[PDB]
Amino acid sequence: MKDFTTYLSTAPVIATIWFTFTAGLLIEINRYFPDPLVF
Amino acid sequence: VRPVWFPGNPPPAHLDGSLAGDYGFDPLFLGQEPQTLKWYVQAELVHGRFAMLGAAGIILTSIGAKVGLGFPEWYDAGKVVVEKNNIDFPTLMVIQFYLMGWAETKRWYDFKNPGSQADGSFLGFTEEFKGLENGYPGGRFFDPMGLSRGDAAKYQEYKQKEVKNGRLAMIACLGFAAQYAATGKGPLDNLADHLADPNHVNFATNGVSIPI
Amino acid sequence: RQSWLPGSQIPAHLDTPAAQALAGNFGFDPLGLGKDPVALRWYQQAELIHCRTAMAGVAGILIPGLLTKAGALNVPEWYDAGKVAIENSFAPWGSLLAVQLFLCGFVEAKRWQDIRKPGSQGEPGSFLGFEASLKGTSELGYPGGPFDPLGLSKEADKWADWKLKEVKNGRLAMLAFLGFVAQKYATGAGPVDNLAAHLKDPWHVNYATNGVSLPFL
Amino acid sequence: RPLWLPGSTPPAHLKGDLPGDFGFDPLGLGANAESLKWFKESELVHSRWAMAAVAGILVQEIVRPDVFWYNAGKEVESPLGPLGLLAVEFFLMHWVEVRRWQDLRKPGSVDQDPIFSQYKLPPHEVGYPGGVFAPFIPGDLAELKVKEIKNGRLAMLAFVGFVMAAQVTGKGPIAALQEHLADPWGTTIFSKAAVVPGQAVAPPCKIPASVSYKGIEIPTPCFLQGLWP
Amino acid sequence: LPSWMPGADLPGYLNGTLPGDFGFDPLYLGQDPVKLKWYAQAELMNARFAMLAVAGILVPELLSNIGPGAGVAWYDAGKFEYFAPASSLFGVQMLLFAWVEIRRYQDFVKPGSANQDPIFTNNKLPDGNEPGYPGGIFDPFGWSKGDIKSLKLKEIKNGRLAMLAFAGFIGQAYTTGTTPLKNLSTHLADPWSTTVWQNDLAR
Amino acid sequence: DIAGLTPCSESKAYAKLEKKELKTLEKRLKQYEADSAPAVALKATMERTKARFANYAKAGLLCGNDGLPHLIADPGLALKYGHAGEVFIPTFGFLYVAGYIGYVGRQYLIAVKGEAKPTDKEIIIDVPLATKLAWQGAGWPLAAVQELQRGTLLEKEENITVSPR
Ligand code: CLA
Ligand code: CLA
Ligand SMILES: CC1=C[C@H](O)CC(C)(C)[C@H]1/C=C/C(C)=C/C=C/C(C)=C/C=C/C=C(C)/C=C/C=C(C)/C=C/C1=C(C)C[C@H](O)CC1(C)C
Ligand SMILES: CC1=C[C@H](O)CC(C)(C)[C@H]1/C=C/C(C)=C/C=C/C(C)=C/C=C/C=C(C)/C=C/C=C(C)/C=C/C1=C(C)C[C@H](O)CC1(C)C
Repeated sequence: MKDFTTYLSTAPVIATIWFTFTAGLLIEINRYFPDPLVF
Repeated sequence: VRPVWFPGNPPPAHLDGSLAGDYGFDPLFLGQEPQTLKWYVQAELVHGRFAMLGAAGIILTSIGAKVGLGFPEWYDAGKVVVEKNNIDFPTLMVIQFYLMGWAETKRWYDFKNPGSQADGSFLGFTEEFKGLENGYPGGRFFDPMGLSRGDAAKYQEYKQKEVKNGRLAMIACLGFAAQYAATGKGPLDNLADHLADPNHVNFATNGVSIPI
Repeated sequence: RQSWLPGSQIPAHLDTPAAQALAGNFGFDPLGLGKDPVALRWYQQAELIHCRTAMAGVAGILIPGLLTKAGALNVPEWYDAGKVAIENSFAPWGSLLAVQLFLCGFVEAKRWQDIRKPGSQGEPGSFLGFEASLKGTSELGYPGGPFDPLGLSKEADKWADWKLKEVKNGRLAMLAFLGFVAQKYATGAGPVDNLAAHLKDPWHVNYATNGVSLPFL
Repeated sequence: RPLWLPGSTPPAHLKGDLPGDFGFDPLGLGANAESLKWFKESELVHSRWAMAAVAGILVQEIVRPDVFWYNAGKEVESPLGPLGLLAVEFFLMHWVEVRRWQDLRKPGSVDQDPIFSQYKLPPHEVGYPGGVFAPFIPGDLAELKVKEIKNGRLAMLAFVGFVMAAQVTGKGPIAALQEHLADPWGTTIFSKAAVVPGQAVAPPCKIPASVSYKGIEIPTPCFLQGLWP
Repeated sequence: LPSWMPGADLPGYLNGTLPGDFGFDPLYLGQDPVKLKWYAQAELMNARFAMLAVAGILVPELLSNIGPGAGVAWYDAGKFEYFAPASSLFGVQMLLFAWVEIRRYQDFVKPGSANQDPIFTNNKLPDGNEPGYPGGIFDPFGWSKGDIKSLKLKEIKNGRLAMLAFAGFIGQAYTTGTTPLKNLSTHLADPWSTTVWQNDLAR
Repeated sequence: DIAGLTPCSESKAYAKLEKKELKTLEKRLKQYEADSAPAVALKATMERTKARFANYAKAGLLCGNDGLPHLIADPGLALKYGHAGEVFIPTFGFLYVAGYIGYVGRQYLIAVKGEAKPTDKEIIIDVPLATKLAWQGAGWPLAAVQELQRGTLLEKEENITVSPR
């Protein structure tokens, strides 16, 4: 389990999780606030 | 020696038997680290205690709903309380966040620093917010009748009873949720239907649980 | 000692004699801004100045706003007082702002050079007769002389108490002014009116019901 | 040393020291000593209020019939106002209760009269004051305490029996005993209700609804009314 | 030691040197002795002005119901003529009390330094200074002969009672809308239907 | 207004473009049922189109001859005519979050160079230390100007240089 957490701490897995979080956050913001251009 | 969840297999090395409810049940090895196992012990106790309190609420309100007292069913209870009283929903939710976040955060930072909430910084209280063990906070407030400091072997027996009743109430609440999602009825109405026709009214006749 | 969270670890830069002897130390730097001691000196000064001008501002909000609900002092709302006063006034607001920029910039630069060097504004010759009474009082941000006329800072057995009362009332007045701005944008009424509404119906008139502060619910 | 079950063993924290000690503690609620002092005091106070309550209900039904003790608070009348009576009871009971509680939490610290400094109450034990509270004693305290706790436990059971019999039958204790003597086979709790896995039947509540007093409209529910047999 | 609550543990800094020392401080406000000196002097001053206030509210109303320029209630004293507007009287009050108040404060700062008459420099208060307890011309009838341990205690008891009484008069007046001796006359006419709970619920 | 541009709520090609997009959506709508999911999705599309055109007309945008919103990138002209929300507030918001990312990366690099395996902490990310620096990175402009004023933001000339210089 320690080795599995080290594997999850490796670089492409963290890039995948972090870009999934960032893309989902932007997707959620563009859903609930549709089409923002200003402010 | 001790009874394992799966007879024949030895228990894992990180589950020894010192814990209450220690049956060696960790096939995914989620608690190999001792700090993660400590945190999961306390999460198990909190989920279990909320499930026991919730399941007792479900059962008592459903008894009072089948016997003609006018109690709602639990999937309509929150709506009818908010609408029949003078209660706005988001203010009661925010007050819940305040009180539960205060108490919960005291629990969090007593997990982090183990004797630190008994400093006197909360109003004047000392050693009444000191914990006894991991997830066992018995002082004068949380153990007022005082069963954890007399007859220690009987207190170990109560720890075993608490963990077993908590696991039973967690699967019972998962019960009530699944039973409602399948049948669309009150759970003690479902119990009345099973007592009416045991051989014919069940999950193999709901038409949802086995779709064949 | 006392802390903003019991059980949290106090940052190591707020646990030194120079930090523990300051005022209002409760170990609250989670963003780690005061790890640099020069930065902590500058931020001590910025906190003292924001405290004092926030107390003066919030007193100018509350005391006319409390007394305007009683008989005397027909005073407009604090978000209308600039317009009502400049209608009452004699000068345009641009000229009044220019005068206050010069008059504040002089005093501000005095304080600025005192922050840079503590024994600075007492040059013999640099002022007519100000120069003797414009040094510090061995603690920066706490001047003496014409500032503090009544001599309340002379007794040492009261001094940490006066410091800590000042830093608590200042932080609380800063919260009050951020509240004044927030309530003004959310509700549209004055803060005494907001207090009267929360006293008239607490369980229905609050920030969970204004339709602005949390719009997901 | 008689026991609640003859032949069993008492729990290890029960020896026979306190009066009324018959080794009955299945949940183990007295293994702490500091808890057991509080629960001894609470047992004595519950027992004394329940004995006075059963005496009040019995003498009330004997002396003044057609007044139902569950509704004496409703159908009583006085020029004494309800809030005035409640205020007198509030201040005087807050006084007496705080004196007794101070004697509990600090043992023997409120013995002396505050107004008349001559009169001091003698040293005693907690729960058993003595002095002017006990002017006349028949016999010895080593048996009278046992008699007091036995009569008090029996009267606590009697008071909860009065409450349940009043909510299920609607009559007083003497009238309900006359009912059970007029039909012993036909008027029991077994004879009024039963739960079978087919269907369940509970007795109708004989206490109607929210009681209309002088504008307060007191809600009057029955105790655990969905769980009766 | 007569406690406010017998049997309780009293704060250790309270020792009977103050008049009316009954060990009552649950909020521990008197830990610092400097704050305790200030609070003792402030207790004396609030108590003595409250005793004068309760006398000045009782006696005109106690004489208005029996057999005298005005029988006006105590909280309507501002709407009466008094040969002058109230602002000028405010100014006179603030000048004379600026003098007297700062003179008392200089005694409290330096004890034994505000005793002699500034204009007629032969007149003088004696050397029994005791800040808060002046003496001399302030005791013209020759009292204080008693120890004063007793008289000081009677002074602080009547003062605490009149402080509670004035907090009374403000509260009772703001609730009932009326005058306190008429409130006492209603509580004597029917105490059982006229309580605080009766009027509060009659709202 | 600015640069000969009419406001969009005054512009006519803006209204023509709104009407044209509604016309295309209703020509696609008119070949289905009422309670059908394509009709529901197209009515949600038309609702979002009307809401978008109303919000852009409400925000005070400037339209051209084509009916399209034009942005003004000049701090003084934007702050004078009420257009700071389109370039000026977005550029300070971007600089806050971009310096956030850069300062958290720089603090992670400095934290992992002080060990016996900096490349190992670069390949396998120290997640508690990275989350600690990611939460502490909110005071990055204050911390950056303090590290500037101490002379610790910058390395001296112990850098790698070529033969030429
Ligand atoms: C009114 C509350 C009350 C309290 C505080 C006590 C307290 C005590 N009892 Mg007593 N007891 C009572 C009522 C009470 N009793 C009644 C009514 C009876 C007759 C049935 C008895 C019969 C009895 C016997 C035979 C003995 C005791 C003993 C004791 C002592 C030690 C046991 C213990 O530690 O548990 C502490 C008890 C409590 C904390 C009260 C329980 C509270 C739970 C949560 C409620 C559960 C009650 C349940 C709803 C049933 C209600 C009645 C039912 C018929 C409807 C302790 C001082 C022993 C003793 O005297 O040794 C020194 C002993 O031998 N009791
Ligand atoms: C990137 C380069 C750049 C360019 C080409 C412009 C261009 C312009 N600026 Mg802008 N400006 C800029 C960046 C720039 N700006 C920056 C970074 C700031 C913040 C410091 C400003 C703050 C600003 C203000 C407050 C104002 C302008 C104005 C203008 C317009 C007229 C002034 C001029 O011709 O000076 C050429 C530009 C430069 C040499 C670049 C430096 C800009 C300096 C710092 C400010 C210049 C303001 C100027 C003195 C005001 C003239 C008043 C005008 C009525 C005559 C012109 C379109 C004015 C306007 O609104 O006109 C309608 C105006 O009032 N600018
Ligand atoms: C151990 C292990 C190990 C290995 O390694 C792996 C694995 C296997 C994965 C694991 C397992 C796991 C599991 C089984 C889990 C489960 C859980 C649960 C079910 C919970 C619940 C839990 C549950 C819970 C809390 C619950 C609670 C509840 C509540 C509160 C309720 C409430 C309510 C009420 C009263 C009534 C109203 O009207 C409504 C409501 C509001 C609704
Ligand atoms: C500490 C720390 C640390 C860590 O590390 C991190 C963190 C957390 C981030 C931090 C925190 C922070 C914070 C919270 C801050 C806040 C502040 C404030 C609130 C200020 C205000 C502040 C405020 C202020 C000054 C104010 C002032 C005011 C004034 C003058 C006023 C004026 C006025 C008046 C009279 C009236 C008229 O009619 C108008 C006007 C003109 C309007």
